[PDB]
Amino acid sequence: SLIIQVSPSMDLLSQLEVERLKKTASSDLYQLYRNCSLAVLNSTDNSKELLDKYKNFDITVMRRERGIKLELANPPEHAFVDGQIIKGIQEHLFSVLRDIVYVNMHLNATHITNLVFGILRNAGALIPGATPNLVVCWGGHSINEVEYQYTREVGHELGLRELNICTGCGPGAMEGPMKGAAVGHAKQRYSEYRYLGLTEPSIIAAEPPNPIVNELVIMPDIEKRLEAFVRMAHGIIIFPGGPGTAEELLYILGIMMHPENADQPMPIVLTGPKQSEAYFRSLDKFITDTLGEAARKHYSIAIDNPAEAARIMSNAMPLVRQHRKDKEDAYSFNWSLKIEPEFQLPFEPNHESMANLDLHLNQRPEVLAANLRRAFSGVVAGNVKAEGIREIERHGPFEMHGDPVLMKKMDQLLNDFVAQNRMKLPGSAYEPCYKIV
Amino acid sequence: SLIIQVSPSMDLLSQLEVERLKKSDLYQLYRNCSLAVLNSGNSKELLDKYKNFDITVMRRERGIKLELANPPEHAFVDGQIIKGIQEHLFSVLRDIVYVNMHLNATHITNLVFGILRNAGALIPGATPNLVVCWGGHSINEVEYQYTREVGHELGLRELNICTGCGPGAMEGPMKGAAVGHAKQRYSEYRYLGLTEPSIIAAEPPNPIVNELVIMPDIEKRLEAFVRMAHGIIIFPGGPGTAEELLYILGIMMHPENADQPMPIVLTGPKQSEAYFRSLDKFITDTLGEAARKHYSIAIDNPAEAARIMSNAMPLVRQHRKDKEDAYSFNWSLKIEPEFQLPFEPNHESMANLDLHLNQRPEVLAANLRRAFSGVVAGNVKAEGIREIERHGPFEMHGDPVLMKKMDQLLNDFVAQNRMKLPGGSAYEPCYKIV
Amino acid sequence: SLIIQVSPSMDLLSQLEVERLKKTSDLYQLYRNCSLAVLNSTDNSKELLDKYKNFDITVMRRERGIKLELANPPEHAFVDGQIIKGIQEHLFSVLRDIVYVNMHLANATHITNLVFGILRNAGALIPGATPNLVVCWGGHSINEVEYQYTREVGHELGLRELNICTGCGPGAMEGPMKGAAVGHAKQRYSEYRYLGLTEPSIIAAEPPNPIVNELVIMPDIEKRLEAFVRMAHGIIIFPGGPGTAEELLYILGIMMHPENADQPMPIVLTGPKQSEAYFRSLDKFITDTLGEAARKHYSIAIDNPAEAARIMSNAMPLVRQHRKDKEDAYSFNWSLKIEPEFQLPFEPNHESMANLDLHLNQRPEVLAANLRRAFSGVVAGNVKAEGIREIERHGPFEMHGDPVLMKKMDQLLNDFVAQNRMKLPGGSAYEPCYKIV
Amino acid sequence: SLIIQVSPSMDLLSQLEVERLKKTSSDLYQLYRNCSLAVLNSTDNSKELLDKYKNFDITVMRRERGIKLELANPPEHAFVDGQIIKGIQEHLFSVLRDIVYVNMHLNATHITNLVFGILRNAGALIPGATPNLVVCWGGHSINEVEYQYTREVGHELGLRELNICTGCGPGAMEGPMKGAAVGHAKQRYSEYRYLGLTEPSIIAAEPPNPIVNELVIMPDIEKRLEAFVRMAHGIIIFPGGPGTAEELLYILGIMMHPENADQPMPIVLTGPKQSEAYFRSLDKFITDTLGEAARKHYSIAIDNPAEAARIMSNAMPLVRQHRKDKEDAYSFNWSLKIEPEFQLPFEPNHESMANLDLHLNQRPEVLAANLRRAFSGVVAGNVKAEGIREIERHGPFEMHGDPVLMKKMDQLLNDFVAQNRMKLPGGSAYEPCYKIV
Repeated sequence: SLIIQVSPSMDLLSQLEVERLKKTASSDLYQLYRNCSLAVLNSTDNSKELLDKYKNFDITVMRRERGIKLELANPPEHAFVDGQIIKGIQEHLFSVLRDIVYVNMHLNATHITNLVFGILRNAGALIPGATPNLVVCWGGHSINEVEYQYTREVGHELGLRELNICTGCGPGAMEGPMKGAAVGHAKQRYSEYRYLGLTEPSIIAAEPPNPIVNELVIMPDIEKRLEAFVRMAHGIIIFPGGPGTAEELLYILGIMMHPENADQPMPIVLTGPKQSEAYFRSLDKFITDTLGEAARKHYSIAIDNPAEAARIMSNAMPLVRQHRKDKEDAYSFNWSLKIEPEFQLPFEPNHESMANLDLHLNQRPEVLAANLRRAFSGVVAGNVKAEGIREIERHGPFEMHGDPVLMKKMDQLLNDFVAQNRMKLPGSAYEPCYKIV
Repeated sequence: SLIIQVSPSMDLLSQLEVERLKKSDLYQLYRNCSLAVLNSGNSKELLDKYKNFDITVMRRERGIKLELANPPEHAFVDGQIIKGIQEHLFSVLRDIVYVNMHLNATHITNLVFGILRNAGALIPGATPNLVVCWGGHSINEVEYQYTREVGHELGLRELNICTGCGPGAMEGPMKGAAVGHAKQRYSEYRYLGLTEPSIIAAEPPNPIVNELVIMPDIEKRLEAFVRMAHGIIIFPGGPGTAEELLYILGIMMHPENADQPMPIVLTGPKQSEAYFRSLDKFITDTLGEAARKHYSIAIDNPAEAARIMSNAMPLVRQHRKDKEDAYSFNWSLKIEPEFQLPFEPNHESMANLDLHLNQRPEVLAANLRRAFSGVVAGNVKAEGIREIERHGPFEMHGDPVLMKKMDQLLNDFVAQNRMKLPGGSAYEPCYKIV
Repeated sequence: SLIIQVSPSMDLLSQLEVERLKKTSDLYQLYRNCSLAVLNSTDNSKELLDKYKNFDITVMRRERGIKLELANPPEHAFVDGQIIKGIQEHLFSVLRDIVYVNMHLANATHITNLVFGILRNAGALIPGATPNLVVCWGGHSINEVEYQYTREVGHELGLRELNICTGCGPGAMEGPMKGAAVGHAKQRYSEYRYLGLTEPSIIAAEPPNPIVNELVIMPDIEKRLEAFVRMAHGIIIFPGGPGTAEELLYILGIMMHPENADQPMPIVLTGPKQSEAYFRSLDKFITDTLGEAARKHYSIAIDNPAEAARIMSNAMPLVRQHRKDKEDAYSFNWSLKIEPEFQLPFEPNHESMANLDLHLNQRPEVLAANLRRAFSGVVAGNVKAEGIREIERHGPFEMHGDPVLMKKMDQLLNDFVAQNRMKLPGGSAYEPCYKIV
Repeated sequence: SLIIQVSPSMDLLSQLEVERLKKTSSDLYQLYRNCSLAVLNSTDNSKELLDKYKNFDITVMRRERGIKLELANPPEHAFVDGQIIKGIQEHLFSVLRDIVYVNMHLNATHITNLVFGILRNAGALIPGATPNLVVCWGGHSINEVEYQYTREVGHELGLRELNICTGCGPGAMEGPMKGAAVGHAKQRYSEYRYLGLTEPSIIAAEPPNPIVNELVIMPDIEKRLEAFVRMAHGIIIFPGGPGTAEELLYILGIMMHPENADQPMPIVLTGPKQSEAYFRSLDKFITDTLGEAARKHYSIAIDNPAEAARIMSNAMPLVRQHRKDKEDAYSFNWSLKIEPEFQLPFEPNHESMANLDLHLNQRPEVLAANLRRAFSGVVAGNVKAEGIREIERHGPFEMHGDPVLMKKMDQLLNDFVAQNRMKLPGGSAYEPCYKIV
């Protein structure tokens, strides 16, 4: 077979740290690490049937004289420019290894936040000396040219303002802002730029990191990745997207409506091009019809104005600075943010647990947000997660019930995603993994 | 007034160096060059727009401070001058000072060398990786997207970019390369922009240019290009790009340059095939079939253009050592004084151009170069535009076979919108072919 | 109190890592004492502490990480009212290492991996660095001729682009580094590393000079010993007292093990002309007790600084290739065999010093291991607070064994007393913490 | 010949810049060769140092990465284990850089502007840097106690983040930089600057130590002197011979200009305890010749290295405010008034020494400027090759004047002789190059 060697950015490892990543009987670790490493070599589509395409891929970790070398059997050939692996992709492979190893060397509420902290610290993601300048960007993996161009323009304007970018991984509004920021930073001579990509193992093949990401972090699960986003964020920019972006929006809004979070200054701007006005009218209406009028104080909307969204982020930075100091908190990690256990407790989407969601309009707005967060994660899981497609493939779409006022508003929004092509990367038509009862 | 202080890269200057820049001809050139870099975003009626602008060089405790009176407001993001634009201001000041503190063939080349070395543009220990990118300032979106794609592909191969200044193909590649370099983790990227005082207002440097150099004239800029180049990529363009093409092919056809390995790739999107078929034909119709060994054409393949440059870099390395030459400056390349002698285009000197097909191909190249620079001057240079206001178009004559071909090519530039950036009135020719 | 604030290399810390270091806490007292030792960079007792009873240190987790509030710090840590920047760095190194050890008390394999873990966490193990680390060993209490000699050897190491790993304190612990500061400056070696390894029970007796740019605090004497020999690419030993003899018997015992026969690392004993009779007596000590087979592991180089350094320098490619052959790291010698008689933590007290097997019918490695322990007791009785307390209320440590081994040891200990190697010379004469039966 | 190649910090050069230092332009090569030889020779203080290395030559080669130098039979003490000390390598390119600049750029304003231009080309004038440069003057030939003192002051300057500008050579020219290497390392001052200024006629007598990281070759003595005082933010003067007296008389003659009365730069004369009588005598010589008015411009500090360094350090904010007040550079003191008598190059032969006006009925600034030239001639007659050649065939330089002055100068020179300051002790005994009438 074809064998490539990869040389190292990264620490020495012990035999203890590394023996767990041998192909072995009655452990799942190697295949987790292999799949994550495979995904990184594949920056095509959004299904996890790419594991069927590269079934003869394998990876070996070697402890040698200058640290770790990796040997790749049959890697995807589009990792390669002129027979050599793009240096960014090389670095992602070591980020994979670093984070898988950390987490497995380190197997309630304080415990979870502390683990999220530890992972991020081990990754080098929390820079002690840094002034607040980190903007989390959220938006669709499946987006048209006009929306993509708009994300690039916003990225550009953040770049000019010496701001850094944290996103998820994948195509669309996950790579657009970094590409624009590449230009904006170079205009502004900002050499210390950071493009942070946060992923987890069940999502990573579906949405592989761009090699422009210069700090990849693999979180253990979706909820810990979401906690990482909101604890590192200094501002939040939200683009148009499908159910993944909705999940992320409802996560932060459930958090922000807590009374303890009322002096948390973190700006959220929903932003899009002129043609996303109808998307944003519909989305704003959904939020206020479900979570109440109270939610609207936590965000603002900017249509057709990249510089404004980025100006808002930029202007808010001294606010974030002052507030961290008032709380005796760190700049780089928001300890003082109150996240309730209903946002922290891992949700494994199957038919049973999708049914058992209390999606009724007589809850606390926070707990309802926590529930719809879970709802939208199940939609994601049924679409893109290899385990989650299997449960649809044997037992049909996930069954979902509640207040019919909410249920019909949810179904309209979900169908909007289908109609605007937000569910899937386009190339046959989408069939729901969901069923609203 | 609106008064901005800019602090500094920039060396200390003496009183002797500074005194000459006090607000006769030297202040104006310096002011106008500095106005140009503040106005990033193709005529020189941009002087009228900011008539109340002034600049003061102050010698202070840590070096040079600059005071701007009424600078253009699009240099500013949120009340602060873009840092790249600040660096351009000091690059302007560096180069005006150097040229004025110093000022045949060996004299001219050593001046060109000295300017570049003073600018820090000649990095002694660097391996060959510099691609010169030529192309139109006035190009469509498909052509523009193509330039940024090639730039991307050059970034991924760890190659650097030298270009002229301005919009269009002058900014595209750099912007693609920003992404490509970032993916490739290439932190030591170099985006060289070369300009001269007579064109800088019409074609201002993008703030993404991180090495701006100002040459004293067009001919010394063209020499700077070809002595620094390790390869050349040429996109579709107008008369300025044609000038540069004919400059290089003229040079490359000299027998003493037969061992010069420098690759030249003419490249463009699918839709540019007719452009290149027509341009390639013009080239072999004028210079001969002997011209074709000095370039190739790569249509609709950005990776191929960049692979050709990348593959050539060890060959450039070996050739420079074979000649006992520098990596960063090609001293060994032969430039005859017909390519070096500064051409001042006016009504008189345009009509006195010798443009006949009964000529040595290198002399015809050097003469066609002057013709196309003439067109450029009448379109973009303030003194050129003023001369067409006063006297009408530059007249050109010669072999009527050559005259028909030139006219067709010029007419192609007009019809493909290559003469003039959109949004004014229609282009009217600054040339008339007799 | 005189509050001096020390501003923040040093990572963000959680509250959980930090809370045990409040004044109530045996951990705080340890942290305080290490921090004060570091602030007190001209005697070798730990009634050093009793000069500074009103000293305390508060850790504050703030916006850019840890700040330190010092209450009444030693005033020779200051130059014109500002704390020396090297001492500031040492304060954070202390914090880092005490935190790391305390967060990791969860068995030969456990010892080595902890030592690996501490060093890697400290930044002491550089991936990608080729072998250039010389461990320098010698007495803390030496004369000017001996001192200038270590400084000359230091200069010769520096010219050859070699780095220095040593213990902390005065005398031969600072000499080499001061010499190498000149040597490295001539050679333009800006990436110089001067490593100082210590542990909490000895740090107050032998405080790190500010010139040490990589201070590491190991949890005990034995783990410092392992760190020395796992990191060393060469070893230079100057004349010294019981501490230097302990270290010498540590390494000779390791290197005589038959599994360690291929290990290429040089050991050079070296001193000025006047130290010939010191080495004549110590070479005789070693060969009478351990064997003629001990002698093949070290050489002796009197009065040639450039030759000691040259032996180190010429050994580097040999050490380089050997590590490659073993698929071993350059920076950490995993393959070296350290048997558990060199790892087992020895708490010197009256009972344990009595139980030592010093009989000349042993395996020569195990005799080396017991002589190691014997010499650590002498050190502990002299300069360590808890060993001083044992000596105060029970009298001197009592050792027995083969009567002409014991007469050779009594002679060698008496040489140390005569040469003022036991203790930096105070008003009263040295009284032995040891009696040989 | 043994050919050693030196690879290229330093620019590309043209054929035109290089052609002139081909061996045949004929004068220029021999000057360039001698400067490069001196640099490789970092033993004694004659200029029969060129007679030992008659087969040495140097060839400049324009190559692919800039300049390569081919050394034919270089001195072996430029080498450590068969490789040239990188400090010395950098020194060869400094020589080349400066020889080229001066000879490509061939009254009062033009001399200052060339001094400036040389310094700026060398990289010696740093934009953005605040005042921290201490000029150190002192003997080339000094005992161990005076040497150790200079190292201690150097250390104390180092601890205060001050940089050092000095002459080249042994003695008080190397002492401070070696102490500072340690003091800068304690304070983590990695951006340390050790400037050594020299000129072609003195370089072989007094070669740079490889510890000097910024070597500048000036075209003559007077231009070196101007470079010192224009860059200085403070001045320390140790005991020394005629060359240090020369520099003392330079600075004191400058500082007694009424236009210089506001210049805040401190001058501290400093020495070990045993040099008290030396300073007693020199203080008397200065106040007798120049007046009580000379004494307000310096102080004497005996046996306190820290106080000498403290005076320098505390004066920096005063120097800073003053350069702001005169709208002058931090790095280069344009505003300092230097009269042409201090600028005008003196060439010591027998006629110019005899034509010196040396009469105690003078303007103190005129008398200082003349005594400057007198001492320069003693230095030239001692160490300069063309100076020694004048006395080898016409006998000692003759000086005459006010017989009170002439006996004071006689006594001071005889003190230099008695204290071994004229010549490094261990050749033949010193025979005076001067006769006082």
